[PDB]
Amino acid sequence: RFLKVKNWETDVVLTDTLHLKSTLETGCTEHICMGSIMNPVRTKDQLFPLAKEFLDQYYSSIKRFGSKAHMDRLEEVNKEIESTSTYQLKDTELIYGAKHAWRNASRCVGRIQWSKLQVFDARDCTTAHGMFNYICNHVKYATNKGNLRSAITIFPQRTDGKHDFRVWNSQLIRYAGYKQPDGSTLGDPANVQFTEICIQQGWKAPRGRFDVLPLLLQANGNDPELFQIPPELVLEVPIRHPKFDWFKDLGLKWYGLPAVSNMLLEIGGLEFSACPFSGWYMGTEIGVRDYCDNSRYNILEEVAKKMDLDMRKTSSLWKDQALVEINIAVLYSFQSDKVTIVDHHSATESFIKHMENEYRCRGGCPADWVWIVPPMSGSITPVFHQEMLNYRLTPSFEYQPDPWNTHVW
Amino acid sequence: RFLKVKNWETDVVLTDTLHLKSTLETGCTEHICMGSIMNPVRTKDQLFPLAKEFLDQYYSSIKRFGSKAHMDRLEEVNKEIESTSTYQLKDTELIYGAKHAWRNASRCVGRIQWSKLQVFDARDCTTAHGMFNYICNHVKYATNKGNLRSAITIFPQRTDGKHDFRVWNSQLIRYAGYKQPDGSTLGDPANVQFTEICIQQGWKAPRGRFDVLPLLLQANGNDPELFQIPPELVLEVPIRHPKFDWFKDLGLKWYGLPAVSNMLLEIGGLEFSACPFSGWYMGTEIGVRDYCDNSRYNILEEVAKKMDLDMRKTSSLWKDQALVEINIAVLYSFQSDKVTIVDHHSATESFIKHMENEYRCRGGCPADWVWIVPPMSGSITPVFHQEMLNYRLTPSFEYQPDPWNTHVWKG
Ligand code: HEM
Ligand code: HEM
Ligand SMILES: C[C@H](O)[C@@H](O)c1cnc2nc(N)nc(N)c2n1
Ligand SMILES: C[C@H](O)[C@@H](O)c1cnc2nc(N)nc(N)c2n1
Ligand SMILES: NC(=[NH2+])NCCC[C@H](N)C(=O)O
Ligand SMILES: NC(=[NH2+])NCCC[C@H](N)C(=O)O
Ligand SMILES: [Zn+2]
Repeated sequence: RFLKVKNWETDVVLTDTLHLKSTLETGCTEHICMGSIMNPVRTKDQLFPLAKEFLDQYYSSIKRFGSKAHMDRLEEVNKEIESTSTYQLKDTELIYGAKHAWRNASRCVGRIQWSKLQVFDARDCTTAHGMFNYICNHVKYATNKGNLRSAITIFPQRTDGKHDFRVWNSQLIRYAGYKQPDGSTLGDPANVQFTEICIQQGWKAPRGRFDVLPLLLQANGNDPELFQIPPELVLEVPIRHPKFDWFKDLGLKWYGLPAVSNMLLEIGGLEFSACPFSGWYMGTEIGVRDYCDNSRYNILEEVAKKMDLDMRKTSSLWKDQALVEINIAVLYSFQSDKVTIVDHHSATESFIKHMENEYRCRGGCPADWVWIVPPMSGSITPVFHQEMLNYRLTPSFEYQPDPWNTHVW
Repeated sequence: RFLKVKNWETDVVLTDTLHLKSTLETGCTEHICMGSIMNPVRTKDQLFPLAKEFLDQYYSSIKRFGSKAHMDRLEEVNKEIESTSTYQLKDTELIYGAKHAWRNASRCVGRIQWSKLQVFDARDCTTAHGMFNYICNHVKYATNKGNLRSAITIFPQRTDGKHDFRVWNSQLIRYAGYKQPDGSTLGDPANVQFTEICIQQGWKAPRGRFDVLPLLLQANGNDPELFQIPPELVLEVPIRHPKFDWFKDLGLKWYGLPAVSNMLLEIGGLEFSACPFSGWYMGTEIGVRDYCDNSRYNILEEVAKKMDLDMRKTSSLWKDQALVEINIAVLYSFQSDKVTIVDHHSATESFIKHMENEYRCRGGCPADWVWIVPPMSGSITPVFHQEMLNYRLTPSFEYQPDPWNTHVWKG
């Protein structure tokens, strides 16, 4: 019922009570654990409950739980649901809902910043051009000349599943992927399929290695449209090393604004299918994963060669030596160009602090160890030795089907 | 019910059917996952089934399921159970049980070697002195002058829970740790408490930074006794770096035989409380955890100083650069002395093949991602990108409370 988590390095012991309020499922059972599995239209009777659940916590957060205002709202929404078969959140409810969806994101190590989220209410949007205007404004505001500020833009909620707003890109900004005749892959293998759909829709693919993909926007269920993000808005960073000057020769560059855009935001039962959000990078995301994953830009060997490391045997740890240098470079290049970025040590230390804060001020913090521990130097970051309890609270960010496997043209 | 796991790096999908034969719990519910949590006497009544399930799996494996020998053995066991409230395994079943406990250890990345396990039957042992002799033979056989061989020694099973055999050591070979009055710690911080017990039991600690702990053995529920492992049997490796001539001056060295000795081996419902086992090290266990955890030897700083890295700001990744060098040194020192050891790239690569093989020939491979992925360079090793299913099958290795917390002293 009441659980405890121990940090095996500091012997600290936090007591979790927040999970008692858990709602969704975890994908696990007493028989089997799926902790390492990537991913283990509502009716009126379904919505009333969710809505009630949300308002209670909302009014409870503003210290007016069971007030008249509280009861009034709950009554108004219930009426609206019976009549319209859905409802609209007050601006204050939206902001609270969004900030809390981020607060509950058990896979985000950067949640200590949760309360500072800038919310852009784009619920009055009606067309894809409108979406393009809203997104550009978001990118600009968040980039802030390098002094990144977290943000989220919320388009209209779902109604009947046939008038959904969606951003087909998985991130507002990403590099294109083209399968070459060589059999190899040019650019970013992760977006090969998305790139094909752009071309298949008209994009004039430049066929380069780091071509900023075009936004593909779907408004009110209509077919998606293309737009090219004002280049002057896409801040980028050329990657160099603070010692190896041959580094710049790999011709590597990465964008400064990470902005996940394919997720679904759920607040009080309502579903916001187009809700791009952004913060700033933790070095390892680019350095370790985007650059070295075998299925991404896989630049380990090349960097290994340039370093003249004995790549004859795995035990020389040449892959490890190289991995470290690529990550020093990334962090280096960003800090030099003066763009916000955080290293895995600093970030994890912050998350540990945030966890303790959460356990005392809220009674817990759902965390997914598998995703919290960085992809490099795991055990030398504090979160590795930190036991975690993973559970699903709402408001939340959910995964959702890539629209192309769903859109009825 | 069939379950599927994908590898996000090779898109290869596998199907798990083996989880259907899972029995024990996982600590998890549909409302909460505890996959990152360290750790979430039997009666005739409950023993009959456990014995039957075991004999069935055993007889199926030798391809004699349903045979007369299978049926007689099953009748033999039951008569014995209700006759004596327990039963004795045959040598072959014991060997099979041990090998499968290893095969089912979801936290072990070295399982590709499960079938080559050397099983030593010490079920005829009656005293602590007897246990010590058995333990010396295991260390000697397993070490094999540097060419390590996996092995396990199995002492008498639990009967009434008052006559238990236990190896109070957590590993047969491990360095002492001593709390200094100024708060610091000399030696290995992980063994401070056990070291204190050994001293209290009469051990004359030389108080150095790498003193091999004495064995503290409990036979048939009696009070534990001390034994010094013959020094000529404890193989050690001086730690030096292939290019940093100053590394050797750090005074570091490590033992070559990793032999966990505090677990419990469950086979056919029977409980073996003393079952030390050993294989060989994966570099990271020593170079990442034993040397760099802040709660172990914590040498990152010193190594860092000598290399003169920018230790002013973590964003220089100085910790990360030192970690790599230390692990390179560990792998290099063992290889030079010709002491079996395996780097994490090779072990995880090997474990991924074993796992695929296991799905194909067994219908699954229970695995704990949290423990399989190495403590450094996680995503550049194949297991990181591999979805896994964690569930517990028997035979199995279980945690058991430290004996000093439960032993009823005799004086
Ligand atoms: C400002 C600093 C931020 C940092 C350092 C941070 C860091 C991260 C990291 C390292 C992960 C895993 C990333 C991956 O491996 O793909 C993550 C996941 C996530 N973050 Fe954040 N984040 C930031 C801002 C945000 C914001 C503004 C939100 C939401 C409004 C958010 C919501 C989430 C969610 C839902 C996930 C999981 C996404 C998935 O499943 O792929 N993060 N974040
Ligand atoms: C062949 C050499 C071996 C290698 C390279 C290997 C590797 C490993 C590693 C790296 C771990 C995690 C270690 C830790 O963090 O403490 C592990 C866990 C484990 N191994 Fe092995 N192993 C070997 C042999 C064995 C043998 C012979 C057995 C069984 C008889 C075995 C049973 C286990 C079990 C039960 C665990 C989990 C222990 C726990 O929960 O603390 N391993 N092994
Ligand atoms: C989901 C799979 O186990 C594996 O692909 C995996 C594990 N942990 C992860 N953690 C983080 N932070 N990101 C990704 N992409 C991860 N991917
Ligand atoms: C049990 C805690 O989550 C943490 O201390 C933790 C995580 N992963 C591990 N993995 C391995 N291989 N060994 C140990 N000791 C580990 N310890
Ligand atoms: N720090 C963040 N907000 N990250 C969002 C996901 C970005 C993704 N992991 C990448 O490397 O591009
Ligand atoms: N590879 C093995 N069999 N390891 C057994 C556990 C050893 C433990 N990780 C140590 O560093 O001492
Ligand atoms: Zn679980």
